[PDB]
Amino acid sequence: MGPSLDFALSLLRRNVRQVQTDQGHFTMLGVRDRLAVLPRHSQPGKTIWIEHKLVNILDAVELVDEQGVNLELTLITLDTNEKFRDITKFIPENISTASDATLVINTEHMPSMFVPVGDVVQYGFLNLSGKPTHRTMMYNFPTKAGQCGGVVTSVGKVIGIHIGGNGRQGFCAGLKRSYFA
Ligand SMILES: */C(=C/C(=O)OCC)[C@H](C[C@@H]1CCNC1=O)NC(=O)[C@H](Cc1ccccc1)NC(C)=O
Repeated sequence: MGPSLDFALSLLRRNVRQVQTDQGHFTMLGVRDRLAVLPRHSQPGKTIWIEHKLVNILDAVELVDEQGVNLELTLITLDTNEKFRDITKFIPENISTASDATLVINTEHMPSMFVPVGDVVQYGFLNLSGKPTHRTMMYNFPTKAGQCGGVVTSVGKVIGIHIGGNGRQGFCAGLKRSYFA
């Protein structure tokens, strides 16, 4: 097997989890230790269902920028025996665009699902459900309900979390390493 599939499959096995909140099914990325990230609108409460188990959330932090604006990312600290494989070195120091990217989804409804969203480009401000969110990126792929939380990836780098869409173009919250320091 080749390198790009190896990485995505490995990411799946060790870092990308099937979850459900009161808002339904999402894909969750475990970044390191007990720290994972979910899209903000998933609204994790005190517990979250992670694959086969309800897990207690010790702390949740919804990220905003310096101009108070939403970023559509919640950092969660889990009460779990598991440390996540630390993949913060695969996350760029600053939000980065990419080419021939792949969106990696993992929910009970869409398990181990690979979506070739193609080139990923800067995008900026986005309106999702009359909520405005900064630091955003775009792929011209018609993304779908249930794909939120899905992991935007290319060339062994981890660059975004799917948050939103319109029938023609899908959009992610860009990742940067400082969020997980
Ligand atoms: C992912 C969440 C989901 O399945 O929720 C069920 C409603 C979707 C995926 C996107 C949108 C539709 N097609 C796609 O590929 N995202 C959203 O529903 C997203 C939710 C949201 C709310 C508030 C702030 C940011 C994002 N909203 C939109 C309009 O996409």
